[PDB]
Amino acid sequence: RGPYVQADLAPRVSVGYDFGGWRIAADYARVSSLGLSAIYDFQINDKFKPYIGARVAYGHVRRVGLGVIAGVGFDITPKLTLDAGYRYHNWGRLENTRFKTHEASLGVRYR
Repeated sequence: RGPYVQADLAPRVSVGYDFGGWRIAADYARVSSLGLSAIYDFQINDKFKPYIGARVAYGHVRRVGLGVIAGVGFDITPKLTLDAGYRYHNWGRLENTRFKTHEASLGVRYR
C-alpha cells in the first residue's frame, strides 16, 4: 500500500504506513499524548471485514499504559477508509490480570 494518515474519533491524530495485512501507525493527542498503533488482519472478501491489532499509550510532559483494538472496517476505495470497533486499555502491573478497561470508537484513514 504505502504511507497514509489515520484518525481516531469517539479527536486523535495518527499516521503511518501499511501494506495489506499488517498496518503500522503512531497516534498523537493533546503536555502531550504519544502512543503507537498496530493493526493486523487475515481475511479476504468484497468489502467490510474484521480486524485485530494492538496499541500502546504513553503520556508525559504521566500516563503509561498498553491496550488493544478490534472490530470491523470497510472502504469503497483505497484513498479513504473507515473503521469501527472496540478497544481495551490495560494499566499494567502484574502478569496475571488485575485491571482492564474497554471502550468503543471508530477511526478513518486518509491521504
